[PDB]
Amino acid sequence: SGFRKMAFPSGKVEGCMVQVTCGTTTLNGLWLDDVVYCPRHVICTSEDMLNPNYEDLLIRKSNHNFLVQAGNVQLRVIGHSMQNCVLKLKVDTANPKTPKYKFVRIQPGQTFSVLACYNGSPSGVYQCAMRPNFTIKGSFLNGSCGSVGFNIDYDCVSFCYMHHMELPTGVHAGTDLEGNFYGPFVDRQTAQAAGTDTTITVNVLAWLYAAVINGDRWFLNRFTTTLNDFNLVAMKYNYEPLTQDHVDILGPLSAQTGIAVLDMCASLKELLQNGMNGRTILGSALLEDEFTPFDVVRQCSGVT
Amino acid sequence: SGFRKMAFPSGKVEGCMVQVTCGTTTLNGLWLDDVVYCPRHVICTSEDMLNPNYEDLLIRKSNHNFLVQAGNVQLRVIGHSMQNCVLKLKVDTANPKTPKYKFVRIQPGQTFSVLACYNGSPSGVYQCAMRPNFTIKGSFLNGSCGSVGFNIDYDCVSFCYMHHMELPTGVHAGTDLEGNFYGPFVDRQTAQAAGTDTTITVNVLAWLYAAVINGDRWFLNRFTTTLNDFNLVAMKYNYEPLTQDHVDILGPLSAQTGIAVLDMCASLKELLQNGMNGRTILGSALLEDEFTPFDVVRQCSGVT
Ligand SMILES: *[C@]1(O)C(=O)N(Cc2ncon2)c2ccc(Br)cc21
Ligand SMILES: *[C@]1(O)C(=O)N(Cc2ncon2)c2ccc(Br)cc21
Repeated sequence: SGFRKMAFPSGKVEGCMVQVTCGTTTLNGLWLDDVVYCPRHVICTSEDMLNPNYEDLLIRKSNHNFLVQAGNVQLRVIGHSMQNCVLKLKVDTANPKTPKYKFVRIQPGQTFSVLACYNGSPSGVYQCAMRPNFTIKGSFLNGSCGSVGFNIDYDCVSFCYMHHMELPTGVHAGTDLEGNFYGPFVDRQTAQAAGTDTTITVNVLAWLYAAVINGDRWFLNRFTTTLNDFNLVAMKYNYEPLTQDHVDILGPLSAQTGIAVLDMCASLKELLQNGMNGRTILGSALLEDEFTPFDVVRQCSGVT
Repeated sequence: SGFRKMAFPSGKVEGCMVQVTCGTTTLNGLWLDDVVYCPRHVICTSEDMLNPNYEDLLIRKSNHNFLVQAGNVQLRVIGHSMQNCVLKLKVDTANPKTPKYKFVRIQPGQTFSVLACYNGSPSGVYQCAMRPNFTIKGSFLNGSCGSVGFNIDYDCVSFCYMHHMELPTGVHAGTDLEGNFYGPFVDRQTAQAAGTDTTITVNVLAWLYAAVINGDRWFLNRFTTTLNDFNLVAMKYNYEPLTQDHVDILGPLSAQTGIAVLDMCASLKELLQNGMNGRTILGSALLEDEFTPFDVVRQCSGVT
């Protein structure tokens, strides 16, 4: 009973957070085995950020210029390399708390937990989604760069995001753990604008299924629709178009509730056209799109 | 930049979760030092829950009837006692991962993180508030009892809640770590109704301050009000009355934004009277009341 925006338990990731300092810049790092991963802009001053040439700035750096502190103890840096927008600092000690892990590059619409950190110390955990415009709406302050996003499958942590930037609109941008940015963003203090932040239709549908499972059923209408008809409305309301791949992943939710996917589409279509009329679904006055169909299944089934 | 419903990092609490089984009933336990705390109804069958006499049911139980498993290893129970609605199982091994901790009984309106668990294993973390009617709107399924709620001050975990019950309306009820229920609820499968779930006014104001700090300023009106005038409106809209104690705790937010507390009250008064008019504040189409003034300060200042 009940439905919450829930993050993964963060312990496995807390045990990987370190502080990385290069000169006067301090950021967060992720220590997995004998490597510390961190944003490459840890080498920049505020002035360098306006127009950095990272390869050039890296020529002036040796292993001993990167200070890595795990808890209150210093790790010895024995190698360093730049991979896309991340630096990989080889340390002489494997992290004893390294969980089983993978690096995954997620698709727009996918959710993940963020462990917001400052000075290598965790401050909080929250749930995000990779927006269709490849930004995330996080909660980050100065020194948050290097905080990571992740999903957990039983005992394996799949790291999918590292925080690198804040757009002038207050939305956030970053990379996967191979240092490749999501979307067209660059790690530079230059004004970068985001594209249309459309609604993640398959996630809204999943959340409407979660609402039906938890008793909120007022919005269920007497209609059905087709994928093409639904998508004309989705396009008009800046919703992502729904594909048969999205219908497929909603199959278990359709099976549990007995509500055909296209019937839920028609109910969503009416909600877009009529609005909520001052009503709420799962305590929300708007349609929530940061629960994937897997998140709803996980939460509604009690996966640990 | 950005503002999120954020939970505390849960690692310190994950290291305390154990599974407790008594006969055929399995629930979660909290292992701190050499004691495991769990709901006393771990001794009940489904039939016992309809009308339990816990002292009587406890006469038939010895130390060896409580099976406590930490990870995949069995702890030896060397004592047991009932304190209000919790059982305390003395084990022969102190939890090596016991964080610094306290047991605190929170007041209505206070928020905390819940680490939802099943079979002693964490499934997710989310942020809750103790409602003014002493229920919480959690996300709990079968076997979730024994999951705890907590706050963290630097390195000290203040445990404030243990999950014991689900009301027939799907809202939740439980105790502090001394086993005393919040509100009038009893650990019995009998229909129990909740009182009026009013809005936590001081939390809404704190969240309006967070909105102003993050750039959402459309709702700021040209009015002021008094505590008495504001409270007439608060009472009409099922909002908690605002006291000078609440104005006091909003002082730092008032100072950071230059918006007097009573001016924010007048802006809230107009929002109650006019509604949102299809607009959102911090991505919400309703007024959020599960951020305390301390949560807003913590999040907006980056406390770790
Ligand atoms: C990154 O180094 C960092 O910590 N921040 C601060 C921030 N505030 C909000 O989101 N991030 C940051 C901002 C901009 C850049 Br180009 C890098 C960083
Ligand atoms: C408690 O033992 C438990 O795990 N549950 C299940 C539950 N589902 C949703 O919230 N809790 C429970 C329900 C009712 C009682 Br009286 C005790 C428990």
